[PDB]
Formats: sequence, structure tokens, C-alpha cells
Amino acid sequence: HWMPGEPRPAYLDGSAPGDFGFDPLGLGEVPANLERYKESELIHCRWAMLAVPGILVPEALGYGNWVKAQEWAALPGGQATYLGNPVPWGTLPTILAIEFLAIAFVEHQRSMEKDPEKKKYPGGAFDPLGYSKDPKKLEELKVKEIKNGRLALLAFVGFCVQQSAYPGTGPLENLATHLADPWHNNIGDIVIP
Amino acid sequence: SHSVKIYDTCIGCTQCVRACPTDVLEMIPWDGCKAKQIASAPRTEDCVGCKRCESACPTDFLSVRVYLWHETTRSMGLAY
Amino acid sequence: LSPSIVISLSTGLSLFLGRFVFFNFQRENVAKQGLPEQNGKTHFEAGDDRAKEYVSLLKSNDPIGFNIVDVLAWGSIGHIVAYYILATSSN
Amino acid sequence: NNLPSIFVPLVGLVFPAIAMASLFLHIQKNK
Amino acid sequence: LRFPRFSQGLAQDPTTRRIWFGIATAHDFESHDDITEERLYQNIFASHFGQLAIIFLWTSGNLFHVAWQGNFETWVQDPLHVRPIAHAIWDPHFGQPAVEAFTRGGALGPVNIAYSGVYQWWYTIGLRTNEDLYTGALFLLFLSALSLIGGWLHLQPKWKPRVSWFKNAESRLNHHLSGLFGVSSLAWTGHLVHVAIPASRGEYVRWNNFLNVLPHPQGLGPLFTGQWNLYAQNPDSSSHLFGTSQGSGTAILTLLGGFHPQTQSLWLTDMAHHHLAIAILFLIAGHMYRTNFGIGHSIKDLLEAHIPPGGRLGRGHKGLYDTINNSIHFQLGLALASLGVITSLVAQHMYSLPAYAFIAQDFTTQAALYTHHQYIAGFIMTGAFAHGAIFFIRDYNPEQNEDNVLARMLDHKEAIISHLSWASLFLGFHTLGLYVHNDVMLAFGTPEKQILIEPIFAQWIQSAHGKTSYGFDVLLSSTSGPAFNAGRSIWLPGWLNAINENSNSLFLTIGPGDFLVHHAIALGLHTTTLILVKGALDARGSKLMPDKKDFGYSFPCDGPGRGGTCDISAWDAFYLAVFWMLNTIGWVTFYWHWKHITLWQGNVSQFNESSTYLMGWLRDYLWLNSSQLINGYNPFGMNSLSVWAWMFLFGHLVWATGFMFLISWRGYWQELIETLAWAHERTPLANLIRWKDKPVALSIVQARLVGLAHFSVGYIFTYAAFLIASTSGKFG
Amino acid sequence: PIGPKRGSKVKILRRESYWFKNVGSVVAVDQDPKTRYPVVVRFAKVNYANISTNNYALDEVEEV
Amino acid sequence: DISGLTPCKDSKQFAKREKQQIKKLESSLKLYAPESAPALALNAQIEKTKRRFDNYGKYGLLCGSDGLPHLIVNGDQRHWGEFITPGILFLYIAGWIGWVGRSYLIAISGEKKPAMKEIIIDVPLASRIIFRGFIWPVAAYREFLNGDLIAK
Ligand code: CLA
Ligand code: CLA
Ligand code: CLA
Ligand SMILES: CC1=C(/C=C/C(C)=C/C=C/C(C)=C/C=C/C=C(C)/C=C/C=C(C)/C=C/C2=C(C)CCCC2(C)C)C(C)(C)CCC1
Ligand SMILES: CC1=C(/C=C/C(C)=C/C=C/C(C)=C/C=C/C=C(C)/C=C/C=C(C)/C=C/C2=C(C)CCCC2(C)C)C(C)(C)CCC1
Ligand SMILES: CC1=C(C/C=C(\C)CCC[C@H](C)CCC[C@H](C)CCCC(C)C)C(=O)c2ccccc2C1=O
Ligand code: SF4
Ligand code: SF4
Repeated sequence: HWMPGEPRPAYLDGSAPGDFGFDPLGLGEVPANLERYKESELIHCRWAMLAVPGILVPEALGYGNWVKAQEWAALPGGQATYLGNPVPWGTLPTILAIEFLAIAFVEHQRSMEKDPEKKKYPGGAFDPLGYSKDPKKLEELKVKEIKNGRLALLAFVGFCVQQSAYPGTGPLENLATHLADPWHNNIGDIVIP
Repeated sequence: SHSVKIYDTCIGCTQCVRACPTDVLEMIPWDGCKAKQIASAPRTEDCVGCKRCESACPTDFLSVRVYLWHETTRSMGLAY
Repeated sequence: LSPSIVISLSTGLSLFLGRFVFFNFQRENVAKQGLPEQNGKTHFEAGDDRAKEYVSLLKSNDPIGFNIVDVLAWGSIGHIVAYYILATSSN
Repeated sequence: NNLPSIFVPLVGLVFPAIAMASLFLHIQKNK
Repeated sequence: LRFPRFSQGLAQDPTTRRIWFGIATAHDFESHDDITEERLYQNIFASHFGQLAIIFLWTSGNLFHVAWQGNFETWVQDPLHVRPIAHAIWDPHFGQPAVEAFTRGGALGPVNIAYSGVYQWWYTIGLRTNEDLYTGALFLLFLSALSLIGGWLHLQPKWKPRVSWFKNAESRLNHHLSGLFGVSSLAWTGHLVHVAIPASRGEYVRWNNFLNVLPHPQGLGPLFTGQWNLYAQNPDSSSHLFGTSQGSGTAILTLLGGFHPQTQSLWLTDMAHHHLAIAILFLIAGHMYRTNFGIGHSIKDLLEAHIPPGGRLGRGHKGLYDTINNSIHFQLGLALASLGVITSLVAQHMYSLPAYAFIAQDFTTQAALYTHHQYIAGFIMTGAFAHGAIFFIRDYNPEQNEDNVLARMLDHKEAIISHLSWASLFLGFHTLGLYVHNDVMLAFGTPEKQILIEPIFAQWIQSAHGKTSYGFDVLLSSTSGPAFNAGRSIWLPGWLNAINENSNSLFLTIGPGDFLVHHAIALGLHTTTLILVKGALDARGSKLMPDKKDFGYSFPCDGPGRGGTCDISAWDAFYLAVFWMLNTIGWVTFYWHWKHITLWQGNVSQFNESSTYLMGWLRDYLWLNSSQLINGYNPFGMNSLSVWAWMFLFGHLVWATGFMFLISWRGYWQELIETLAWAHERTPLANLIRWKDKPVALSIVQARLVGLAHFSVGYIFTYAAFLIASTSGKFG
Repeated sequence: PIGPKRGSKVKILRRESYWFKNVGSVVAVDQDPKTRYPVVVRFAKVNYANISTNNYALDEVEEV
Repeated sequence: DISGLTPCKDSKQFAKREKQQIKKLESSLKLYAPESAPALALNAQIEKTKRRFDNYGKYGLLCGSDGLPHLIVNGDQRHWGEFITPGILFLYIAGWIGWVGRSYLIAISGEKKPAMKEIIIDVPLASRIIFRGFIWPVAAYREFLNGDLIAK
């Protein structure tokens, strides 16, 4: 339970993976709306669980934080770089053309599926290593996946919020700053001036 | 001539026919109420439209209704 | 300085996208949203003689039923995109 | 010019009289 | 049968009521004998054709009179020192001093000075000689004749449209959006580029040579190659003189922003770009709905699928397509609401961003245009609610509209009415209290005790647009913000130059008086909306008259029973709302006129100090500015302002006359009339003449309409005379 | 016996009534099968005609 | 300096207004003997005017170009005394009055002829009810929470 001593909603029986009876606003009363929300939550968790490795590793190697990598496109004629090496196809109009075309096909392909179970865990060709053979392990795996995704979403929220308070600073820079003098570099001096 | 209608919520207390300034309304026998009476409007061509009948109806909403309609020399009260 | 004739290749890309990717979505949306109707009857069958659908134009020998109206619409989208790209540059 | 000396009385005195006479005859008609 | 031909019941009336009611129900095609839907639609179509013909004839007459009796050619050379002439005067009743006084301008006789702004409008669009106006008048006469012929043709059995044609909403929407708005705006840009822009640069382009002059030196080559930036090069210099080639450029589409330095109006190359962009936008949007080509949207399916899954809106928009399509009062109300909003926007925008050359320096024209458009917008806004109530009475079907958005508003009408009443009462109470407190403070000689409140939010909004007169330094007023940096190289320089110059009407400075008058305007709007909404929602019945829908839209009463039912119909609800609309528009126009008069005289401090109390208004606006009006004619002579004083007194007379019909009621007058018939019948040499229709007093509903008409006519004429005379006596 | 008993409280379901969705007390019920509106209800508040009594049918009153 | 305003104590027009009012008051004083009562009244009026102007100067108000104080109601802490605190006081008093009226109306609703207790007030019951409105916010909040506030 998300809070002991609180009654659970009737539609949250606790049988779904990663279900802890959390719905204070009652946004999932409609059976059709609840089924869609699980797919959206899984998509968000999967997308955010890939950004975290890509937001710290480039910074930890001294290539700059995650917001400096987008400044070149505002400049006229700016060219992209990777591992310190400029890419020949790093022009702005070329970058958008491949990005839109490549993902407009996969997302539309995902939309066309009609079986609700496959919209979340399609199986088949996306599971080459055969981790879905055991139904007993599958439930604990789904619980592990759901539990980590919300943590990654919270981590991304922290990443985004810390940037607003300290412009031009990276999350690892934030950790280093806090580690030096913990009792004066923290949330307190921001909440009250 | 104006239109006068009677509805079956009548209780037959004869209050409308007594307040008529002309001879328009009258009472006929009926079954459906304790008084065993109901009003009638056989002479609507003499109606002037002062709506005194509706001022005397005791029923919550009126069991007698007057709808103003095409005007004649009788319904305008002219004695030229 | 980009050439105008080469930039108009966006028409081919838009036609390819319409014919090979978004065909089924558009067809099923059109099937779901039927013909406009008044009082439960379509415009033609209610009495309007000028509201008859043009069957002859709809018949095409394309294997998947690609029409000429679809060609016109996707080509218009491609031309709009190409001219937006051309106009935005050289500023 | 001399046109206003004609059109002004023609519009203000003659046409209103003609229109009023015709309209009175039309609204007073019966069959 | 006799007049009226369309009403059997009225034609048998033996009294004079037959004529009065015969005139007043001619255009209500729904209540005529033996009427069908098809005949109704055909009659509406013919009436629309006739209205178009009348409009074309009116415009043609205006042009012909300006050409024949005006001074357009000499006004062009010196726009700022010539008074435009509307038409000539031929009144046999005039005396010699009247002939001398009204002979103004370069005329050879009495004339009228035009205040409609037609001269500046025609001069801006490229008309330069009297020969152009004659051609325009001839073309408009031809257009009116064509409209009449087209109107007559469609009433014949061969060319009669059917009801199914009138109910094809998708095709009509597509065609209107694509052509009537997009192609129409595309042609205006062509006219501007080909004629009007060359005209302002000293080039003469007409029909006989427009096929040999290139609007741009490079032709259409840049357009097809995508090199659209070549059309914006070399714009007009800041030293440009309008109508001449000194300091002119060659561009045709620009984004300069601001005002022309000499004419104090918008650049001619900005309007062409604006019309081109809006034409493209309208042309694209006209391809949305489904027609017989197999693609598009269905409006019925669009409405039926927009229902929230939570059920908080009931069934949503289901069945609304047939409700709107089968009802014409619904469509008329929607159109009237949109038209009123658009007219108000036009009135608000034309005074602060002038588009015609030398119209900002003509002070008498601006106020007249503003007042005219605002009053028209108010009337249209009243009509929208009136026709909404008519729709609710006549065309609403409860069964087909079960539990949708339309039906759920009749469920909780009490809450809406009560909340509107609360808002109105709150606003009125506090505004009147503050005004009376300020007046009492000024009466006792202690002006420092006033409650003066700065309009902080409006000043913040003004600072957000780049105004630096308050020191807020936000957004466009901050030079380091992203918003300022984004547009600093396109339009920000001109806009900032125009907004920070304190002689024009672009974002005038505001104070506590603006706060008070704005809240008074809000109170008026809320009260008028309350009256109209209460009238519309209670149209089908209430607790006092549950069966109101069986008695129609307009009826006098329900008798003196149940306490009395005076003014119980929705028509009386509309009738009570005209007074409030007039009051609100009067307040708005008073505020505008006083503020602009104080601005033009160069004594803005007077308005700032004297507008916080009502005695200040009464003394420094009405009493002070009416001196030249009431001196039009005196025991010593007369001048050119005599007609405005005469109209002032005439409007006072009509406004006072309306009170007789508004206050006294019918029963007093029938008894008085009954004696005059006896007097006529008993008089010798006069009883030889007898009437054909028995005289009677005016009906209950008729007298209300007559009184309202007198009231409105007096209001309009009196204010128009005062405004026009007071502006023209001072600023010409 | 026909309809509600005397002294019981009923609410009105007649839309054109002054006391619509209001509670009243039953005074008497006429047992004649030919009577159309036999239930007599008395209310605490008066209507616009200063009347506090009415007759209702069996289908326009419900027990509360 | 919000919206280009200036403090009262730094405004010259404020002092000019004070001087003009004082000079106007002193002109009528020359018509009366110093010991006469109207002279005392005029002296008191002059002293009151001076005290009022000094008090306005002390409270940190803002003056416009005309030398008149202006009120800021946007919520700045520097001007919370012009609008915020009197507003809260008014809200408290109005809630007290409304709660007392509602309680009195509810109390007499169960009587045989409640309309008779509205034109002839039951003074002891009202007096016992009057003191209860001093804690109206708590009672109103708890009544809202229990669902008693709104009629069913
Ligand atoms: C100058 C004339 C005048 C004034 C002051 C009002 C004022 C008002 N009208 Mg109104 N009205 C007028 C003319 C006027 N009308 C005309 C000519 C018409 C056309 C017939 C209408 C039609 C009309 C309609 C249709 C409606 C109103 C409504 C209202 C009220 C809502 C506005 C508000 O906020 O209340 C502000 C409150 C006040 C201005 C009242 C001031 C209270 C003071 C303090 C009274 C003091 C009493 C005394 C000093 C103490 C005792 C002393 C002893 C000698 C008596 C308001 C009281 C609406 C309404 O009543 O519902 C909300 C409404 O629906 N009016
Ligand atoms: C229902 C009442 C009402 C209405 C219709 C308006 C309408 C308007 N106000 Mg306004 N105003 C109101 C109440 C109202 N006001 C009150 C109570 C205050 C004092 C706080 C103000 C202070 C104010 C300023 C300072 C300005 C306006 C302005 C304006 C105009 C522009 C729109 C705007 O800024 O909205 C403003 C809308 C609001 C402030 C919302 C108020 C509505 C709530 C529900 C009132 C509740 C009062 C609340 C209980 C007070 C609690 C305070 C307490 C903690 C001490 C517009 C005509 C501007 C303008 O153009 O002036 C020329 C402007 O500069 N208003
Ligand atoms: C300013 C408004 C006004 C005006 C002009 C009038 C005028 C009149 N009222 Mg009156 N009245 C008013 C407001 C007004 N009232 C108000 C507010 C009330 C309170 C409800 C009353 C209550 C009232 C009562 C109770 C009675 C009158 C009566 C009369 C008439 C007196 C006899 C007569 O013929 O006088 C002479 C007429 C005039 C002076 C008006 C004409 C003005 C000049 C001469 C214009 C002439 C133009 C000329 C004919 C050419 C026109 C042609 C055209 C093409 C232009 C007179 C018409 C009495 C009546 O019916 O007659 C005995 C009567 O009993 N009134
Ligand atoms: C036969 C065939 C084929 C081929 C085909 C093709 C190749 C086709 C094409 C087609 C096309 C190729 C089409 C097109 C179209 C186009 C369009 C439809 C256009 C439009 C346009 C527009 C709409 C425009 C607009 C505009 C704007 C917006 C602005 C500026 C101006 C302009 C005017 C430009 C194949 C072998 C494969 C197979 C077998 C069969
Ligand atoms: C009764 C009735 C009716 C009628 C009604 C009416 C008449 C109404 C009206 C209404 C109205 C009359 C409304 C209005 C509205 C408005 C609005 C809604 C507005 C909005 C605005 C906005 C949205 C804005 C925006 C913006 C932007 C975008 C930018 C800048 C800033 C701003 C903010 C300005 C009908 C027939 C239907 C039906 C039956 C019944
Ligand atoms: C004065 C008055 C009369 C008497 C006035 C009458 C009968 C006037 C009748 C018309 C006369 C003959 C003057 C007509 C003036 C017009 C300008 C002429 C016709 C114009 C056409 C366009 C119609 C009433 O009948 C009445 C009825 C109900 C409430 C109030 C009153 C009321 O106040
Ligand atoms: S309206 Fe008058 S005349 Fe007609 S029936 Fe009733 S009381 Fe008699
Ligand atoms: S005064 Fe006239 S309108 Fe009013 S209730 Fe009596 S008869 Fe009807």
C-alpha cells in the first residue's frame, strides 16, 4: 500500500504489476481510460530509463553537460559533434529530416496494433534472449521494471528542476558542489532567500 | 374570436361562470370529481379577454385558459 | 543556395508516405466518418441532385486503389512543405 | 447647375403625394 | 381579402389596428398563412439579393455625389488645409445669412462638410481624379442591377432551389472559406501591389496600361524560384513624401512595423503582406469538410464523438448538428454575436492603428467613426440574444436534445442568473460608493482624502509591450529577454518607436479615472448580459407562468391575477435591455471623447484631475464643451453651427416625447378616443364625412415599441449633434 | 383503501405545480374509482394565488 | 517607485497643496477677534490640517504628478495596510453578521408560525445567538466538512 491506513480504490485490486493503490484524484475510474494509462506509463518509464545513462556518462567524461549540446543549433551553420569529432551530416535541416522520418514510421507501426497486451509487452522479435519462458520469473521482472521506471522519472524531474535553479550547471556538478560543504549547499537556501 | 379551454383538473365550484362579464361560460353535468360538474365555453364569440375567469380559479394552475386571438368588433368592446 | 527544382523532391516523399505508410489509417478514418447526412439521410438521398459522389473519378486501376484525389492532396502537402523550406532559407 | 432646382421639389413634394395616394387607395381596397 | 394579403386574421380587423400590425409583420415569413419551409428559404434568398442591391446603390450614390459636387481634386494637393465636401444644399427655406454661412471650402454655394472619412480612404487606395469616381459609380450601378436580375431569376419555377440544397453545410462552408475569404483577400493584395503602391510613389497605373508596367523590377521570377526575400529589398525611406517619387523605394512586401512618418498611418507594404498571409491561411483551411470527392470531415461525426468519458457534460454534443441545421434562429443568433464582436474589435482597432493617410490628424472623423461602430455593435449584440430567445421559444425540441450541452443549461439557469445578479450588485455598489466618496471629499475642500487606485495590471500589460513610462521593465521592455532578442531585427524597432511617442493614440497613459470608468463599463456589460440571459432562459416558462411557450414570443401579459403579470414575456425582457445597452455605450463614448479631447488640446492633466468625481465630469465635459453648440444662433445672428444646435433641440424633443408612450398606458386613451367619435358624429357639416376604419388606441405591445424608438432616436441625434459640433468648432 | 394513508408525507412530481419537488401532507383520498385526482395535499407555504391546498393524482405523488 | 510614483514626503505638490489649504483657512481668520470662538474653531481646523498632512507624510504613501496619494492593491508587502488588512477585517465582520443571521433563521424554523418570529424578534434567543458569531470561521469550516452547510 502507498499509505497504510487508507482504503484502496475498488478498481485497484493489487493484482496488476506495480500496483499500490495510488489514485488520489480518481483519474482511472473509467475501464477504458485505465487500460490506456498503463501503456502511457510504460512508454514514459522506458523512454526516461534510457535518458539517464545518456545524461550522466557524457558529462562524467568531460564532454559538457546535457544542455550545452543543444546550443550549437541556434547558431547559424553550427555543426554537431560526437566524441569530440564533428559529423559531416550535422547540419540542422538534415538532422530534423532523418529524425522525423525514422520515428514517424515506428510510432505509427506501434499505433496500428490492436491487442492490448501487445501494446505493453509485445514479445516476439523484441525478446531475443528468451527471458519470457518462465511465467513465474516474468511477474517479478515486470515488478522490477515498473519500480525502476518511476525512479528514473523522478530522477529526470530532479535533473530538469535543478537546471532552473542553477543555470549552466550539470547534475554531477550539483553532486560535487553538495558533497564539499553539505550543511550550506542544499535545497534550503533556494526555498528561502 | 378568442379561444377558451377547460381541462379535466376541474373541481366544479362554479366560480368562473359567476365572474363572467358576458354570457360565455356555463356548467354541465360530469363524472370525475366530487361535485360531479365541469365548466364549458359554448359562446366564445362573445369573449372579450378580460381574463376574470382565471382570477377565480382555485386550482394550482388554471383549469380554464384564455388565449387571445383574432379581434372582432365584439372582442374589442366597441360601442361606436 | 539550394536549387528549387531539387527541393521539389518533397512531393515524391509525401506521395510515398501517403501511398505506403498512412494509406490504411486514412482509409479507415474515412470509412468511420461516413458521408455527411441530414435528418438521418445523406445529402443526395435527401433530395440534393448536386451532392452525388463522383464514382467515375473514384475508380482507379491501382492495385491498392490509390486515387487521383489522394495524389492531388499529397502533392499539395509536398509542394507546401517544399516552398516553406525554400522560403525559410535565404533570409 | 440647375438640376437641384427640379429634382429637390420633384422628390420632396410630388413623389410623396403620389405614393401616399396610391398607398391609401391600396390599403383601403376591398373585394 | 385585403391588406395584409398574408394574414387572414388581420384582414378582417374593422379597426385601425389592421394597418399598424400589417406593417409590423411583413418580414416574419414564419407566421404567414399557408407557409412551407421551401417558400421560407426562397423568400430569404430573394431578400438577401435585394439587400445586396440596396447596399450597392447606396455606395454608388455616395461616390457619384462626391464626384459631382465635392472638392476631391483640390483636397488631394493639400490634404491638411482643405475641408472635404459631402454634397451641395438647395433649401428654398434658407435666408441670405444661411446662404453666406454655409458657403465654405472652395464651393460656389452652400455645402456640407463630410465626416465619414471617404476622402482619405479613396485617396489611400489610388483614386486621384474625378473621372475615377464616375467609373466606380457606374460599375456599382451595374453591380446593383446584376444583383436585382439575379434575385428575380431564382423565384421562377425553373430555377427555384430546393430545401436539400439550403441544408448542405459542408459544401457551403468549404466554398465560403476557400473563395469568399481566401480568393477575395488574394485579389485585394493584387490590387494593392499593382495600383495603390505605385500610386503612392507617383506612378499612374490604370486599365489602359497595367499590362505593360511591372509591379516589381524582377517580375515573377523570385516567386517561382523561392527567392521571396528579393521583394522586401529597398523599402520606402523615412523621408518619403506620400504621392510623390521623392525618397520612394521598390519593395512590395515588408515587415517594418509602425507608422509612416508623414501620413501617421500604417505602411502600404505591410497591408499587402498581411492580406497575402491571411489569404493563404484561408485558402488552406477551405479543404476540411467532406464533399462528393470522397475525402474530408463530417461535422455530425465531429460533434457526436466529442463527449468526455467522465460524464460531467452528460451526452456531450450529440444531436447538435440537427438542432443547428434545422433552426434558422440559431444560425442568426450565432452570426449576430460574431458580427457584434467583430464590429467592436473594428471600432477598437481603427482608432489606435490608422490605415488611411491623413486620417489621424482629422479629429472630427475619428470620434464619429468610433461612436457609429460602437452603437451598431451594441444593437447587433442585443439582436443576438433576442434571436436566441426566439429559437428557444420556437425551434427547441426537448426529445431530440436529451441531456446534451444545450439541455443541461436549462437545468441550472437559477445558478447562472443568481451569480450574474451577485456580480452586478457587487460592481454597482462599490463603484457608486467610491464615486460618491470622492465627490463628498471634493465638496468639503479636502481632495487628498480621495480613494485613488492605480490600474496596476493594465500598466503591467502595457509595459510588457515595450512602454517605458512606468518603469516595470518586463518582457519587451527588457532588452535582455528572449522575447526582445527574437524579434529585435524584424518589427520591434518600428513598434517600439511608435509606442513610445506620446502624441498618437497607441496605448495611452492611464490612471485612477480609467480604473473607475473601466469598472463602470464592466458593471454595465454584466447588467445587460444578466437581463438578456434571464430573458432567454425563462422563455419556455417559469414558476409564475409555467405554460409561457404556448403564448408565443410576444404577448402583453397574463392578466392581473396571481398578483399581476406585467411584462412577463421575453419580448419585454429584450425591451428592458435596450436602455442598459444605450447607457453602457453612452458611458464608453463619453470616456473616449473626453480623453481624446483632453489629449488633443494638450491639457491631459485636466482629465487626470477632474475624472475622479462626477461633478468634475458634469462641469468639465458637458457644461464646458457645449458653449459653442448653444451659440449656433442667438438674438444677434447665426453661423455654420446652427444646424447642429437645431438637431440638439430636436433630439431633446424626441427623447422627451418617448416618455409619453413609456409612462402612460392604454386605458386612459381609449376612453378619451370614445368621446371624440361622438363629437364627430354629432357635429353639423362634419358628420357628412365618415371613417372606414374604427379608431382605437395603440395596443399594449405597440406603445412600448413606439416609446423605445422615440427614446433611441432622440439619444442618437442629440449625442451625434453635440459630439460633431463640439469637435468641429475647436479643431475644424 | 386507495393510495396513501391520511397524515403521510408526499412529494409532488407535477412540473406545472407551484410546489414541484416539495413535501406536503395528505389530508384525504377519495375512494370513488371515477375520480381522476383524489389525493388532497396541504402545504405550509402559499402559492401566488394565496392557496395552500391542491388535488393530485396517484401518479403525481410518492411516499417520502 | 511603483508605476513611476513618488513618496508623499518627497513631493513638492503635496507641500503646495498643504500651503494652499492653510492660506485659504487663514484668510477667514482675519475677520474675527483672536478671543472669539470662530477664531478658536479656525485655529483647531488649521492644526487638524497640519496633523493630517504630517500623518499622511509619515505613513509612506505614494504621490502622483498631481500631489495626491495613490493606493496599491497588487499585494506588495510594503502596502499591505491600504487594502489587505482592512479587507480581512471587513470579511470577518461580514461573516459574523451573516452567520448570526443564518443561525437565527435556522433556530426558529421549527416553530408553529415561524413568520411571526421574524417581524417580532425573540430578543433573548437573538442575544444568546449574537455572541456565538465571534468564532464563525471555525463553525463554518466544520459545518462544511460534515456536509451540513448545503441543503440536500
Ligand atoms: C439612475 C437610475 C437607475 C439606477 C440607479 C438603477 C440601479 C439598478 N438597476 Mg436599473 N434601470 C433603470 C434605471 C436605474 N437603475 C432604467 C431606466 C431601467 C429601464 C426600465 C432599468 C432596468 C433595470 C433592470 C431590468 C434591472 C435593473 C437592475 C438594477 C440594479 C443592479 C445594479 C447594481 O449593481 O445595483 C447597485 C445598487 C444601487 C445603485 C442601490 C444603492 C443603494 C442605496 C445605498 C440606497 C440608500 C437608501 C436610503 C439612502 C436609505 C433610507 C433613506 C430613506 C429616505 C429611503 C441597480 C440597483 C437589476 C436588478 O435589480 O437586479 C440585480 C435588473 O435586473 N435595472
Ligand atoms: C467581479 C468583480 C470585478 C470585475 C468584473 C472586474 C473587472 C475588471 N478589472 Mg478588477 N478588481 C476587482 C473586481 C473586479 N474587477 C477587485 C475586487 C479588485 C481589488 C483586488 C480589482 C482590482 C483591479 C485592478 C488593480 C485592475 C482591475 C482591472 C480590471 C479590468 C481588466 C480585467 C482585469 O484585470 O481583471 C481583474 C480581475 C480581478 C482582480 C479578479 C477579482 C474578482 C474576485 C472574485 C473578487 C473577489 C474579491 C476578494 C474577496 C478580495 C480578497 C482580498 C483580501 C485577501 C484582502 C476589468 C474591467 C484592471 C484595469 O483595466 O483597470 C483599468 C486593473 O488594472 N481590477
Ligand atoms: C415632450 C414630450 C411630450 C409632448 C410633446 C406631449 C404633447 C402632448 N400631450 Mg403629453 N405627456 C408627456 C410628454 C409629452 N406630451 C409625458 C411624459 C406624459 C406623462 C405620461 C404625458 C401625459 C399626457 C396626458 C395624460 C395627456 C397628454 C396630452 C398631450 C397633448 C396635448 C394636446 C395637444 O394637441 O397639444 C398640442 C400639441 C403639441 C404642442 C405637439 C406638436 C408640436 C408641434 C406643434 C409640431 C407640429 C408639426 C406640424 C404638425 C407639422 C408636422 C408634419 C410632419 C411632416 C413633420 C400634446 C400632443 C393630452 C392629450 O391627449 O390631448 C388633450 C392628455 O390628455 N400628455
Ligand atoms: C504513373 C505511375 C507511376 C508514377 C507516378 C507519378 C510519378 C506521379 C506523380 C504525381 C505528382 C508529381 C503530383 C503532383 C501534385 C502537385 C500539386 C497538387 C501541387 C500543389 C500546389 C500548391 C497547392 C501550391 C501552393 C502554393 C502555396 C501554398 C504558397 C506559394 C504559392 C503556391 C501556389 C506554390 C509509377 C511508375 C511510380 C508506378 C506506375 C504508375
Ligand atoms: C442565448 C442563446 C444563444 C445565443 C448566445 C449568445 C449570443 C452568446 C454570445 C457569446 C459571446 C459573445 C462570447 C464571446 C467570447 C469571447 C472569447 C471567448 C474571447 C477569447 C479571447 C482569447 C482567447 C484571447 C486570446 C489572446 C491571444 C491568443 C493572444 C493575445 C492575448 C489574448 C489573451 C488576447 C444561441 C443562439 C447560441 C442559442 C440559443 C440561446
Ligand atoms: C399618446 C398615447 C396614445 C394615443 C396616440 C395615438 C393614437 C397616436 C396615433 C397616431 C397619430 C395619428 C400620429 C401619427 C404620427 C406618425 C409620424 C404618422 C405615420 C408615420 C408612418 C411611418 C407610420 C395611445 O394610444 C397609447 C396606447 C397605449 C399606451 C400609451 C399610449 C399613449 O401614450
Ligand atoms: S376572458 Fe373574460 S370574457 Fe372571456 S370567458 Fe373569461 S371572464 Fe369571460
Ligand atoms: S397593467 Fe396592463 S399589462 Fe399590466 S397586468 Fe394590468 S392589463 Fe396587463
